[PDB]
Amino acid sequence: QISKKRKFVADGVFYAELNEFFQRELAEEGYSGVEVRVTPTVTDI
Amino acid sequence: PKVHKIRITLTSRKVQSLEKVCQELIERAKNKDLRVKGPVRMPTKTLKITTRKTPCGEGSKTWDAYEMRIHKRLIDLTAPTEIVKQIIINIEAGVEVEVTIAA
Amino acid sequence: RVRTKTVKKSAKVIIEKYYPRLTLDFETNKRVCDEIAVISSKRLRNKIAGYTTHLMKRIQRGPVRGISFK
Amino acid sequence: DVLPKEVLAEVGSVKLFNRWSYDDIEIRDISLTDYIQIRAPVYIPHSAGRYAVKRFRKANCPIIERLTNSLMMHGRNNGKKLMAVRIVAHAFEIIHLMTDQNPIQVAVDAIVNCGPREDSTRIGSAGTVRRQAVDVSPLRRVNQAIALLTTGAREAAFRNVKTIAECLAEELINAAKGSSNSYAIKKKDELERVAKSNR
Amino acid sequence: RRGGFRGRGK
Amino acid sequence: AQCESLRYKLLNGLAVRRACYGVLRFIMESGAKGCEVVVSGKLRAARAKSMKFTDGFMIHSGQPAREFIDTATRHVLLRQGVLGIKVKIMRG
Amino acid sequence: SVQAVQVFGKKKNATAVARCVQGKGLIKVNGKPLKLFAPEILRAKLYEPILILGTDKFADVDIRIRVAGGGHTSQVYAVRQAIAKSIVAYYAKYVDEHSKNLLKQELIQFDRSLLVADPRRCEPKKFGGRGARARFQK
Amino acid sequence: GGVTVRDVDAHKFVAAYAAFLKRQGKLPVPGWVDTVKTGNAKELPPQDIDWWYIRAASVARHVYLRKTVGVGRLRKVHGSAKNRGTRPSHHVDASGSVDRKIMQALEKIQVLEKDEERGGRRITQQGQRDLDRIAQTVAEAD
Amino acid sequence: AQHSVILDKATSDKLYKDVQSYRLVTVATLVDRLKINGALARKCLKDLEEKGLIRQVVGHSKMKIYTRA
Amino acid sequence: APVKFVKVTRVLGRTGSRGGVTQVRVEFMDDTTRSIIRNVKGPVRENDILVLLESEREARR
RNA sequence: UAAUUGCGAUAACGAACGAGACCUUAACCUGCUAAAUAGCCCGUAUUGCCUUGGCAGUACGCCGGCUUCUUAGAGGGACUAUCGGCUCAAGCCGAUGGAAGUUUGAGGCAAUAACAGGUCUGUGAUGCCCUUAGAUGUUCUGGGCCGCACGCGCGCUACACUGACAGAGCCAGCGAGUACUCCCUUGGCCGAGAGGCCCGGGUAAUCUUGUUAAACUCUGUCGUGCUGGGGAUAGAGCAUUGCAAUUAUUGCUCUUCAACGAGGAAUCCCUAGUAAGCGCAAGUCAUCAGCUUGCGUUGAUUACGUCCCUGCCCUUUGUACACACC
Ligand SMILES: [Mg+2]
Ligand SMILES: [Mg+2]
Ligand SMILES: [Mg+2]
Ligand SMILES: [Mg+2]
Ligand SMILES: [Mg+2]
Ligand SMILES: [Mg+2]
Ligand SMILES: [Mg+2]
Repeated sequence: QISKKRKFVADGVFYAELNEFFQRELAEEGYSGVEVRVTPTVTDI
Repeated sequence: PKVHKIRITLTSRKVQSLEKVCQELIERAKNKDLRVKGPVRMPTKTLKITTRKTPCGEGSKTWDAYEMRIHKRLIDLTAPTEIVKQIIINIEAGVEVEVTIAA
Repeated sequence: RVRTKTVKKSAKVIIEKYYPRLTLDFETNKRVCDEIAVISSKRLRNKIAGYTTHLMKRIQRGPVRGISFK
Repeated sequence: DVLPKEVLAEVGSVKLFNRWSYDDIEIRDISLTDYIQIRAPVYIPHSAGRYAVKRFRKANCPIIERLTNSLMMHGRNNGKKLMAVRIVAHAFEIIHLMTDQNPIQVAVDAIVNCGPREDSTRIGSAGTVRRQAVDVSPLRRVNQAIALLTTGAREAAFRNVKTIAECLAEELINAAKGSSNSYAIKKKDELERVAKSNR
Repeated sequence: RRGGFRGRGK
Repeated sequence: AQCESLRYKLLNGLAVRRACYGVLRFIMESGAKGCEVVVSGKLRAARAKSMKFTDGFMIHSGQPAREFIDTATRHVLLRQGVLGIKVKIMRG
Repeated sequence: SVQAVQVFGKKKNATAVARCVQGKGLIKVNGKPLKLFAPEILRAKLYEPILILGTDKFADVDIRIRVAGGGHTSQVYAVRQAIAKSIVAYYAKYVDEHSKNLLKQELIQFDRSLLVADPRRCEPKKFGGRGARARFQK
Repeated sequence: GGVTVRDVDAHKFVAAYAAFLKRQGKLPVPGWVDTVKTGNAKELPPQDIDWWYIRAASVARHVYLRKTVGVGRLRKVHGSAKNRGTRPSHHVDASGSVDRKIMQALEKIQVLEKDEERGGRRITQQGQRDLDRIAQTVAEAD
Repeated sequence: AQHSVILDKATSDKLYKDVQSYRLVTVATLVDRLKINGALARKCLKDLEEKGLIRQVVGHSKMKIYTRA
Repeated sequence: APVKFVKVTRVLGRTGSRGGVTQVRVEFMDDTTRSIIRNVKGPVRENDILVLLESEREARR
């Protein structure tokens, strides 16, 4: 249970973590960006 | 069927999606003969951060200021608890929704 | 107050393409331009209409070198 | 009821400053009018005008506030118009008692007489001065006259038992005539004399 | 007292 | 995607100029109005230099440089050192 | 029904909202009377819109004003700006304009600022207002 | 006609109510007078002898104008700048005990009462009647 | 430089025969020509105001000025 | 000294090394036929009036 | 013309960057869309004054009405719309509606080719060399980076009456706040002061917060004396923070009461809400701002020019210079 103001940085770092990991892992497989959609009790990538 | 005076809160970084979200929600709700309250205009939340642009400290001293804007756009309704489940469907990416029964 | 080529090309082509249906009044030129043009900015819309209505002032009183409306 | 009993005496008559009238203006000379503005009376000098946008906007402006602005200088006295307006009004009250004439009646003659008519200009001569002794425009004449009176009052009252309330007052009456014992005249005669020599 | 170097002439 | 394709062309033995030129040609058939690749580092010498390849239109000034322009940069490791690459593409 | 008009006045950061209701000639400012709410020497800067016009023209007008934000002189400039618009709106809306036109022309010839505001604000910069830091040897 | 608190100047009124409270002359004093600093930012005690009475009366004036107020609010209302030496000045609050007890004693005089439902102290029915009576005593005194 | 804080008959006699001819009387005037202290001068203003010989023109907490009647 | 009053009729550019001096065409406002050339230090408008102690001296250009 | 911005003449024609165009923001919209974490009016209940209908007030309504203030979206108008005095044209100045037309004001981004400019001490970005178990890796104890005959820079309080001291009067904005451990903090009590104890509100237009700040205003004391201006230096006592306070971290009480009378040769910044005066918010932070980045209160003298010094741009011209007048 955290405020929205602090939440909006946590999800931004979460998106950054996904991007940086994909650069370090899937560079050979033609990586070009990602997008994350958040839903209750389940998330999609 | 007991009315619970629902209220739903919204938050997002971009602004255009939320306006059409409320635009479609108000029409999706008026046609079912539900007493609807207007889309009040919550203040925008501006946030600022100052840091040095240069990474080493050499040369002249100059700063840059990043900033960020937030909108809230609260809306409320008077309806039972089960009806709002099918009224809050078909939401797109980015916009997060939080539900409060306010019983 | 000096206008670049982007307004100039559009002003000559609109003026020579559509001369008679439009007149010296600026108010008319403002609402006429967007149906017969695709412009992405309101201020540029004002820029073109503003100069074109000044040009028709000189068209009404004699000819200008380089313009041959129909 | 809604107005004070003091101002009710003057409200019936034509609008003017409460203590003193703006009628019976001097007839002494010419070439200084059109740059001193008295056609529109003002109750208190304080006003947030728009006179600092163009060149000659200050030509059509009440004189009293200009004196108040020039009265406050030297770092410490920045932004205190509440203090300045009371001091200037008290100075006009003090000068009113030594002479039955209007305080603006004395003040106008004070400004019109302490303005230099010639000045020395700086023309380069590779280490020497080709001072051509040019004349002074009326607007610069009144602009510098105000400065001389204000700096004279500040210098005289500096480190003295007297206070600026009557320290400012005494120059106006002193300068009303050719007393020659004031600071403004001290600068004025030296400037014409050096222009006379350097003609 | 006396400086040399740089651009000086006559 | 072209940035890694250039990465692949540079990891195996191949001329830098030919690999970059191949990138420049590979851009044009897709329908891009212009493209530009910058390569910097030691061009077979002790002193370092840089090269530029450019085609089509170009923008530098306005804020459209943040969205109308897609840019990328990567680091590549060689037997003796490091070479830097920067690629910009404008899409209509 | 009841005769009333609403006006508002602004300054740099001083907002003065006013309510003009048909009354009997009563003037009160911020709760306080007109004798009190001002600095002592600037209390004069409150009476000019009344004295230049005449007390006889305030027969059946009541004004209540709330002002906040800014500074003392901003507040007094807000109230002096609000009074002119309140009186001209009440006369324009509810009575013949024979009064209104002479009130407006005479008042604006005495002072133009009664009907228009003066726009002045500050500009941010990265060294202070307009001056930079001291330089070593130019 | 009828007059109220708003109809009188605050500065001359407070002197009049201090003179009126002289005639009753009954407000307890715990001996703190002539020894307290009245504020950290301050440096000299007030010269006038009935500074405790003008201050207690002034506290009742501001509580008359506010709906709920506490010791913290009166603590910072009467604060001012302090000369810290070679450092630039700041804003610090006055002493707490003097302002707390000067209005704690004001309860038993039947001027203002507690507001425990939400906090602070508010003005009482018969308490306002004293300042109202003195309003007419001063208004037509002119 | 130093003035006198007390007023004796030698200074009292000048007042009641000279104050009828001054146009203005101020603290500066008394410290200037009477060679008296400023506090004593302010007292000289207040004791003499109530005897009914001088009238108030303007009053203030920092400086006060008096003239003839 | 018989100080005389003169009025300016036209300004002709700004001369001097630093623009302090100004060149104007003046009119004697007592004999409307006569007109000479002088130098002025401050800003000048048309129909402005200046006070001149001596007129015989004339300026360059 | 602010501009390689244009009008035009033309062995040149057509094009690509930069400027502009562009984006955010301050302005303004008595319309449309709406609003109890935003307000106003309306109706009541209802305290005191004066009865008076009245006045200063307080509470209630949750579909009583409104949105005028307030907010936030969509589109409006700003384009000089119109007009005057110049010119064929490019272009410049002023007035009326309008807050504006100086490009409305201020910003963000901002060309080719470059510097042996700075950074290996930001990076699990990096070549080569070196030490790699008597370690240059890591870690624990203590000290140091602050040590002082002296020259230099960026700043703060001052050299007083245009002042100091004592009571009273009383006006802002941008922002920040609760963990797997207490973060901004109301109210009550104790306490000279710094502080201590006890309920309670706020994951926040709801509570802190109306941040009722400073400056400033009124009424008094002091009276030109380096004095009640100025507070360096030091003694004694009382507290909070942290594992730990000595070379005291800081705060509070009493006392000690230096130099400093507008500062030499030299030298920096600046064109209207601007300079200066004064405070507030955030950062680094358990505590400490004389620092920086922003925010607000009050708000000025003189000019609307020129290339003289110190520099910049275009053309003609001279050269024994090309590491380029060092
Ligand atoms: Mg461009
Ligand atoms: Mg700044
Ligand atoms: Mg460049
Ligand atoms: Mg090591
Ligand atoms: Mg001493
Ligand atoms: Mg801090
Ligand atoms: Mg030769």
